[PDB]
Amino acid sequence: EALPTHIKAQVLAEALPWLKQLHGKVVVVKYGGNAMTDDTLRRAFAADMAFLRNCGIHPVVVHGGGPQITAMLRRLGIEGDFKGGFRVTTPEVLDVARMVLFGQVGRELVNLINAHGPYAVGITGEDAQLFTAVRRSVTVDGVATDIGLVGDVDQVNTAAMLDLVAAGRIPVVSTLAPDADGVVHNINADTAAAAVAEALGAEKLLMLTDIDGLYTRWPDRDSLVSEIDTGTLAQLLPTLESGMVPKVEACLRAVIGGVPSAHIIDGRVTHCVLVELFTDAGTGTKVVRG
Amino acid sequence: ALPTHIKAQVLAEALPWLKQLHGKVVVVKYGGNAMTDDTLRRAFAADMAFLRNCGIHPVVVHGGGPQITAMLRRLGIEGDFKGGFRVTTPEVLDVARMVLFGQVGRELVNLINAHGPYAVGITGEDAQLFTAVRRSVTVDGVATDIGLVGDVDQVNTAAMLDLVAAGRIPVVSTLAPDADGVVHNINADTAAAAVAEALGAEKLLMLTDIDGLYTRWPDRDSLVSEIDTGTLAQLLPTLESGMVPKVEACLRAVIGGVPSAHIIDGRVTHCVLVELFTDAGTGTKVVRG
Amino acid sequence: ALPTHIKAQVLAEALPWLKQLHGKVVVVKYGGNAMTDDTLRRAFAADMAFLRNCGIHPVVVHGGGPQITAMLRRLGIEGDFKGGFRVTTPEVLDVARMVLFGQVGRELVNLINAHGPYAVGITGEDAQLFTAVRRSVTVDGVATDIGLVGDVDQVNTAAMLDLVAAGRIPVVSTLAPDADGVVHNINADTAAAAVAEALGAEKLLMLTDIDGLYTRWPDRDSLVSEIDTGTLAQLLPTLESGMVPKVEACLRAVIGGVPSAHIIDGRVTHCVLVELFTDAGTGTKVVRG
Amino acid sequence: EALPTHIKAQVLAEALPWLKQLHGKVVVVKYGGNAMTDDTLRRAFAADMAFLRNCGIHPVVVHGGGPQITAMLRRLGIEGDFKGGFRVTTPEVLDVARMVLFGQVGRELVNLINAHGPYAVGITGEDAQLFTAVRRSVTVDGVATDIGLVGDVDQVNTAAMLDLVAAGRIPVVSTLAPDADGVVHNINADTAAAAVAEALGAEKLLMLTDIDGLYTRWPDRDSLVSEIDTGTLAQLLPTLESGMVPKVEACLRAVIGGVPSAHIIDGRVTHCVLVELFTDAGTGTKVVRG
Amino acid sequence: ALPTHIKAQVLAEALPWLKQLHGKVVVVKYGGNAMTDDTLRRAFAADMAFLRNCGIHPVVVHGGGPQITAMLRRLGIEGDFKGGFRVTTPEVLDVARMVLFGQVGRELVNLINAHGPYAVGITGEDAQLFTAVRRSVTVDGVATDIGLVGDVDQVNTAAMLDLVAAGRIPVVSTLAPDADGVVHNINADTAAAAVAEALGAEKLLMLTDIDGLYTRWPDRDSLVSEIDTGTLAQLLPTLESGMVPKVEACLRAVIGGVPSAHIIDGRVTHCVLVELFTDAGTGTKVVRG
Amino acid sequence: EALPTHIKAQVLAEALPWLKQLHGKVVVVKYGGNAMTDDTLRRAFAADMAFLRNCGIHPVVVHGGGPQITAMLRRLGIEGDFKGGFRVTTPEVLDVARMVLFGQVGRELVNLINAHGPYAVGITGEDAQLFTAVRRSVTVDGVATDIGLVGDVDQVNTAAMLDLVAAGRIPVVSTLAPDADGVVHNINADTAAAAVAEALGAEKLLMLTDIDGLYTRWPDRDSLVSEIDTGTLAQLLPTLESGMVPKVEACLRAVIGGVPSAHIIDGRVTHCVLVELFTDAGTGTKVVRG
Ligand SMILES: CC(=O)N[C@@H](CCC(=O)O)C(=O)O
Ligand SMILES: CC(=O)N[C@@H](CCC(=O)O)C(=O)O
Ligand SMILES: CC(=O)N[C@@H](CCC(=O)O)C(=O)O
Ligand SMILES: CC(=O)N[C@@H](CCC(=O)O)C(=O)O
Ligand SMILES: CC(=O)N[C@@H](CCC(=O)O)C(=O)O
Ligand SMILES: CC(=O)N[C@@H](CCC(=O)O)C(=O)O
Repeated sequence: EALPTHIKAQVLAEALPWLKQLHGKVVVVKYGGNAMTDDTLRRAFAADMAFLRNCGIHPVVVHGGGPQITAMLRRLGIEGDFKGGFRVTTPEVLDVARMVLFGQVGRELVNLINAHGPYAVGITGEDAQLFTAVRRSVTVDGVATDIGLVGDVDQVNTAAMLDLVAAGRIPVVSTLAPDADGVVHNINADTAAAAVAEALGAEKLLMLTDIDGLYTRWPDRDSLVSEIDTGTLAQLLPTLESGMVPKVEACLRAVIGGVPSAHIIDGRVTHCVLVELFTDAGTGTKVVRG
Repeated sequence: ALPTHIKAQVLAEALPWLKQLHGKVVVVKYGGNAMTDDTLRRAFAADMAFLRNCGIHPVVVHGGGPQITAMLRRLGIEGDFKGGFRVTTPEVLDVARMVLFGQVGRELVNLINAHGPYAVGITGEDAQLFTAVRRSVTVDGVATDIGLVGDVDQVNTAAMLDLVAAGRIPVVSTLAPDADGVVHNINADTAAAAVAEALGAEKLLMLTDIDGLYTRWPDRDSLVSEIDTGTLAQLLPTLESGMVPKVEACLRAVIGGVPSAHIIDGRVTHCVLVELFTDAGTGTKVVRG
Repeated sequence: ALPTHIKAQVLAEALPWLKQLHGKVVVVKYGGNAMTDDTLRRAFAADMAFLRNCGIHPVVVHGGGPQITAMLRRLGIEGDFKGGFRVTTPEVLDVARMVLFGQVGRELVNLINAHGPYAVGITGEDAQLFTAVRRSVTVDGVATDIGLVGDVDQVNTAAMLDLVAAGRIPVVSTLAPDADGVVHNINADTAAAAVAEALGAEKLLMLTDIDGLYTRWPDRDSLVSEIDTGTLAQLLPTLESGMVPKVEACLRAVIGGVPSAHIIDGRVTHCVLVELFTDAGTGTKVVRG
Repeated sequence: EALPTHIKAQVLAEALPWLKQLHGKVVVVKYGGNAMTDDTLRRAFAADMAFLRNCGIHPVVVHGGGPQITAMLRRLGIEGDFKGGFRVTTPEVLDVARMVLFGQVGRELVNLINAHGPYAVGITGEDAQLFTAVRRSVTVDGVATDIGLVGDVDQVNTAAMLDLVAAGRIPVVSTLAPDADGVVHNINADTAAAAVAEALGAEKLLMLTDIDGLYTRWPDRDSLVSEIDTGTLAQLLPTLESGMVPKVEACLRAVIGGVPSAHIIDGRVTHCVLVELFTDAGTGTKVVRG
Repeated sequence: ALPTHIKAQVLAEALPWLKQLHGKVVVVKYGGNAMTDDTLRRAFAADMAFLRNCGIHPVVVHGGGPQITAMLRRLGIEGDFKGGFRVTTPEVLDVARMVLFGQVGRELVNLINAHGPYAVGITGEDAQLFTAVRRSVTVDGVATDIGLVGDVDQVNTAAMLDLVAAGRIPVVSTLAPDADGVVHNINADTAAAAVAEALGAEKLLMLTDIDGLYTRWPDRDSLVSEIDTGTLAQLLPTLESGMVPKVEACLRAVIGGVPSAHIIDGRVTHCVLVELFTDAGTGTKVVRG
Repeated sequence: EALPTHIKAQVLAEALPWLKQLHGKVVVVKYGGNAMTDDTLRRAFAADMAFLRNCGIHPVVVHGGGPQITAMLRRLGIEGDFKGGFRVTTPEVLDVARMVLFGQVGRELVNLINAHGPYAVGITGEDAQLFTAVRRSVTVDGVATDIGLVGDVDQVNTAAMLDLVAAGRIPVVSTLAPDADGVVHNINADTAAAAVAEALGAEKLLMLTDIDGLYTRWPDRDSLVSEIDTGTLAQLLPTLESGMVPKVEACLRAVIGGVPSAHIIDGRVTHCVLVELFTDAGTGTKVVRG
C-alpha cells in the first residue's frame, strides 16, 4: 500500500523480457521441502502456478514427499532406511510411497492450485503409460547396491504429456512409474523432474530447495554461486553434501540434455517462483551448459 | 478343442451389440470380488481393453469400502457407518482418498495398462471434472449429519468425453470438491449412476457379488432377469439392504436417460463380455417404464 | 534497489486481474501526449507487448487530430471543425487517411514490433472490416452537413477476433467506407467505443491528458474515481468540451455491454499497466447503472 | 444355444490380442470364388465386414468376377478365351467386364454390406484416378504374349484412398483402371488386392479361395502348409496349379512389399474372415517375409 | 485470329457470374446428344473441369434411357414404358443399373478425369447417399404399378457436400435403395431436381435436345427465354410429352428453393459455359413466382 | 454484343489449361505505371484481381508509386533526386514515401478491389514483421554510392503471408520494410515483387509496364522478344535502358529463384492481366530459366 504507483509500474514493466521468453513454453517446477509444509508458502506456490497459467506459460509440477512417506511408514510400523539418498523400497514400501505421494501429497497440491480454476490434474507414470522406469542401484562407497524398487525415468510420452498442457491443464506429477514388465518403482522426484524437463523440451527447470543456493566450498558461506556451468558443476559433485547430490545430478541431466537453464532456488521465500522467473535479482543458482 | 465353426458363430453373434455400442460410453461400476480375486480382476482389466479396442468408450467408477476400513483399522482410526454411508471426519476423508486414489485405483490402472496406454486415474478434484454437494442421511426419520459425505453435483461432460475420445479409459475414484473446495467422499454406486447420466452413457453396468435381483432372497426362483423402473421402485423398500444402493443407482441412471442399467454377477470371469456381447439373459436388466 | 520480497508482492497482486483478462479483448484508445512523448510512446508499445505476452488480446484504436491539422497546414488546405468534428472534403479525407494510416499508425506498429511480430495496421477499408454511416452534427439546434464524417456502423467481429486469436495486435486507423464505398473519417473516440462493443471487449481504456473526470474542473477535489452510466449521463452537459467525447465513448461502450470503461491519464508512463494490474484507484472507472 | 456361457466368454476373450493388433489398421480382403455365389456365405462375408467396421478396423474389399463376366459375354455372343489365367481383353470385352464387375458384382456386395449401415462405397481406379494400370503380357511357355487390355496396377493414390476409410467407409474395389493415356484395362483382382494392400500399408491381406490352403506337392493332401515364407513360396511358383499362381503371386507381391502377412483362406467356410482374424485355428495358409 | 482485346472482354464479362457461382453447387442433368456425340461429350467433360477449376462445385446427374433399351434388346428382355417410366422388373433393374452405373457413368467419369482426379461415380446405394420410395403412375386416372421405379426420398446432404468440398465431381447414376434395401430405378430428370433441392444448389441445368421451351411447338416464335413457376405450371398440361419431365423437374427444383433452373440446348458445344458465363439469353430460365 | 455466342464459348473454353495451372496457386502481380492513373485501366485491373479470386487463384498485389511520391515531395518543398533508378532517401523522404505509398496509393487500390467484395488488405513489411530490409547501395559508373534509406527485401515471413491468402484475402503490398534494427527503408517495388514471388513459391510473377515488352536492341522495334531465358536476359542487362533495369533484375531474381515464369506485360492494355494469364496471344515478354 505504501509503495508508490510508479514503482509498481516499473516492477511490472521489467517482467516483460521474461514474459516474452516464457510465453507458450513449458517450465518444469520441482516442488518440495518446507515450501510444501508452510501454509503461506504453499498457497503462494499454487498462486504462482495459476499466475504462469494466466500468462500463457505452461507449468508442469513435479513433487516429492520424503518426510510424508517416512511418517506414514512409521505410523504403519514398517521399518525402512535410506542409502544413497534414495529410499530402500520393498513392495510394501512402494505401496505406501505411492499411496502417500499420489493419494495425499499430490492431492493437496492439486486442490491448492484448483482454488484458482480448473487447471491441475494429478498423474503418475502409470497413467496412460506417461513414463516408464528402469531399476537403479546406488553407490555405497564405490560398490553398487540393490535398494529394491527404486528407478530412474527411462522413457517419457512427450506427445501425450503436451496434450494435457494443450488443454490448459497443469500436470501435477507423482514420481512413480512402471518398468517394462509393469513393476512400479519409486523415483526420486528431482531426477524425475529433470527427465520430464528434458523430454518436454522445457525452457527452464526450477528446483525448490531449503537453501540459499549452491555453495562450492560448504560451509564457507562466501562460496555461494549465482551461476555455474555444467562442466564446473560436475567437478563439485564428489564434494557436495548428500542432500544436494540429487539437486545437482538433476540440473546436470536437464541442462546437458538441452534444457536452456536449470535453477536451484530458495523454497523458503514466499513467491520464490515469481522472483526467479520475472525478476533479475541474481538469487538462487542458475546452471547453464558449458 | 472347440470346433472352429462354433467359435465363428460365437463371434458373429456379437455383431448386433458391437453395432449398438460402437462409439458409445459404457459406465462400469467395479467393486466386490471382481476387484480382489486375481483371476477376476485380470479378466476385468482385459475386458476394459477389449471395449477400448472395439471403439467403445468404457468409463470405470470403482469402490473400495473394505480397503478403506482395513486402512483405518491399521491407523487406529475408529469410525461409524450410518444409513450405509461412512461417517467422514477430515481424518477419515484423507484416508479414504489416499486408499481409493492412491491404492485401489492404482491397481486397476496398472492392470488395464498391461494391454496398452489406456487407463488414467481421476477424481472430481482433477481439473474440477466433477463436484460434490454435502448430503445427510435419515436414520429413523431424522436427518443426520455424517460429515464430509457428498453426492455428485455437476460434471464437466465435455472434458470427460474428450478424454474417452482420445482413447483413454477414465478410472474414477469417487471423491470431489464442493463449491467451496472442500473434498467429500461419495458412495461409488451413486457416483457411477450420476456419471452415467451426465455422460449420456448407453449402458450402466453394476458389478455385484450376486446372480442378480431377487424378489424373495435367498430363493433363487425369485430372480428377475428384466424389470422396468416403475415396478423396481415398488420393490425397493422390500429388498435386502445390500442391494438397495445398486437398485437406487440403476433407477437414477435409467430415469435420468440411460437406456439400460444392469446388475451383473462380478463373481463370474469376464462378466462384462458376457453381459455385453452375449444374450445369456444373466443378471438383471433395468429399463424405463 | 527495491527489496525482492516487495517486487514479488507487486507481481503476486496482479494475479486477480491476469485471471480476469486472460483470453479477453481490451480496446485501448491511444492519443494525446502518450502518442507524442518518446518515453511514453515506448512504454505504451511495451505495454501492448506485455498484454500480448500474457495471452490478453489488445486492440489499439488511435487518433491523430493534431498531426492531421499540421499536414493540412503544410499543404495549404484550410478547413474548419464543427461540433468537435473536422469538416471533411474529399481533399481533407485524403490527407486525414494518409496521415492517420500512413504516418501515425505506422509509428505505433513499428514501436510495438520492436518486441515481436505482433502489430498490424488496418482501417475499415481493409477486408471491409468495418463500415461507416455519414453523420451530421447539430450546432445550435440545426443539423449541419460536415462532409465525409462518419460513425462506425457494422463490424466484422469474426474476422477481427480471428486476427487477435492469431496473436496479432490490430492498430486501427479510424477510416471506413460507407455502403456505397465512399470512405469517411471517423472520430477516434467514438470508433474505439463502437469497436469495444462489437468485439465484446472486457474493458475499454481511453488514454487522456488529464487525471480523470472532474465534476468541478479544475478543482482537483471534484475528481471521480468510479461512476455509473446513469449519473455520468447527467453530468455530461456540465463537463468541459474536451472531456465530452471521452465520456460519450465510455457511456456508449458500457451501455453497449462492455463491463467497464476507463478514462486514464496518458501522461503517466505505463498508464496501461497501472490501470490494469494495480488497484491504485487512479483515473475514472465507468460501470453500468 | 446349447453352448455354456463361460465358453462363449472365453472365445470372445481370446480375440483380444487380435483386436489390439488390428484396431485402427487397414485389412485388405480379396473376395471371390463360391463365397460370392452361396447366399449364406455372402451374407456372412458382408456381416464380417460390418463386424470389422464396428471394431474400429478399416476393411478394404477388392472383388473379382471371372464367371459372371464369362456368363455375360456368352449371353451377348462375344467369343473370348483365357491364356495365362488372364482374360484376353478386346475393347468390347473390356466394356462388358467393367459393366459386370462395377455395375453388377460390386453392386451386390455394396448392398449386402449396407444392410448393416452406410459403409460400402463402390470404386474403380477410374474414380478420382484412385489407381492407374500398365498393360501387361503373359507367358505362354516362355514367350511373352499380347492379350489385349489387361493390366497390372501401377500407381495408387494412397492418400485419397485412406480419406474414404477416414470417413468410416468400406471401399468395394472393382479392378479396372486407366493407363497413363486414359485407356481402361482389366486387372486380375488378386494382383490388384496385393497392390492396394502394399500401397495402403495394410496390416494384412486376406485372399478368399475355394481350397483348404496351399499344398506344396498337389495333389498329395499331406502337403498342406499352414505357414510359409516368401523365399520358400517363390520356389513353388513354377510347380503350382494355374488357378493358384495369381493367389501366390499376389501374396508374394504384398509380403515382399511390406505387408506383414498375407493369408490364403477357405472361402467355403461361413465367417471365414472372423475365423482367420480372431481365432488361432492355424487354418488356411499364412505367408510371411523370409 | 480473334483480336486480343475482344477475348479480354469476353473473359471480363464472365466476372459477375463467377462471383455468383464461386463456392456454390451447380447440378447438371446430362443426357441426350450431349452424351452421345463425341465433340459434345468432350466439351461437356471439359466444362465440368472448368467449373471445378473455378472453385464451383458441379454435381452431374446423368440419364441413359436409350442405352438401357439397347442392352435389354441385346439380352432379349422385352419390357414396356408407362407414363414415361420404364416398367421395372428385378431383371430390368439389374440391366438398368449395370448400364447406367457400369457403362454410361463410366464414360463420363473417364472423360472428366482426362483433366484431373475429379470425377467419382455414385448411386444412392453407395454409403446410402440417397434413398428411394416406390412410385406408381396414373394412366387414364388409374394408379398403375410399374415395378421397381422410385422417386428420390432422402439425401445425405452433408456427405454429398463433403465430396464436392474435397474437390470431387459426383457423377450420379439414378438408382437407390428404399427403406427395406430394395434398389429402384429413378427417372434421371426427377432425380436431378431432388438432388438440386437437397444440396441447396444455386442452379439446376437440364441439358435437352431442343432450343428451349416452346409454347406452340414447333413454331420457333413461341420460344420462351424466361418464365416464372406459376405461369409454367399453367403451361405444363399443354406441352409436348418430351418436355414434361424437364418442366416438372424445373418446377420442383425452383419451388424447392433453387434460385433458378435452366432448360438448355445440349446440341450446342460448350452449352454449360454458354449458359453460365454469358448473357446470350439462350435456353429457358425458370424462376420462382 | 455483335460477337456470336459460339465464339464466346470458345474463348472461355480455351482458358481451361491456364485455369488448371493456376487453381490454388499464388500469382504475384506488380502493379504500376499508367495502369494506376487511367481510370478505365485501374478498374479493369481491380476486376481482374477479383476475377482471379473468384477462380480460386491467389493473387498478391505489389504496387509502386514513384510519380505520386515525387509529387507529394514537391508539394511539401522537399528537394530530392534519383541515382541508380532508386530514390535518394533521407529520413524525411522515407516518411513521405511511406505515407504516400501506404496511405494513398495502396488505399486507392484496396478500395478499387473491394468494390467486388471483402478481399484486399493493405500491408507493408512493418506489419507483423512480414518482411525485412537490408540497406543497399547503387552503382554510379562502377562506384558504390550511398543513397540513404533504400533497401532490398532480405527475409520474408512466408507462413504468415500465406495465412492472409488462406483467409481469402488479396494482400496489397506497399514496399517499405524495417531492417534488423527497426529502421524502415524504401524498397523498389519491382525488386520487392520478385522477392515476394520467390518467397511465396508463386507460379508466376507479372510485371505491368508501359511498353510492348522487352526489346533486345532498342530502339530497333524489330528486336522485340516474346520469350527469353535468364542466361540470355542477363547478358542484355548492361545494354538496357535504365527504366527497364529493375524490371529485368526482378525477372531474373524471381526466375533464378524458382518462380516458373516471370512476365513483362503492357499495362496500357485494358485487362492486361486476363490477356496474359488466360489467352495465348504471345504478347508481352515471358522469362524462363535457362
Ligand atoms: C527413490 C526415492 O527416494 N523416492 C522418494 C520420492 C519422493 C521424493 O523424492 O522426495 C521417497 O522419499 O521415497
Ligand atoms: C460415503 C461413503 O461411504 N463412501 C465410500 C466410498 C467407497 C465405496 O463406495 O465403495 C466409503 O466406504 O467411504
Ligand atoms: C471526424 C474527425 O474529426 N476525425 C478525426 C480523426 C482523428 C481523431 O479522432 O483524433 C480528425 O481529426 O480528422
Ligand atoms: C485380367 C483378368 O483376368 N480380369 C478378371 C477380373 C475379375 C477376377 O479377377 O476374377 C476377369 O475375369 O476378366
Ligand atoms: C424409371 C425410369 O424410367 N428410369 C430411367 C433411367 C434413365 C433415365 O432417366 O434416362 C430408365 O430409362 O430406366
Ligand atoms: C527505392 C525506391 O526507388 N522506391 C520507390 C518506391 C515506389 C516504386 O518502386 O515505384 C520510390 O519511388 O521511392
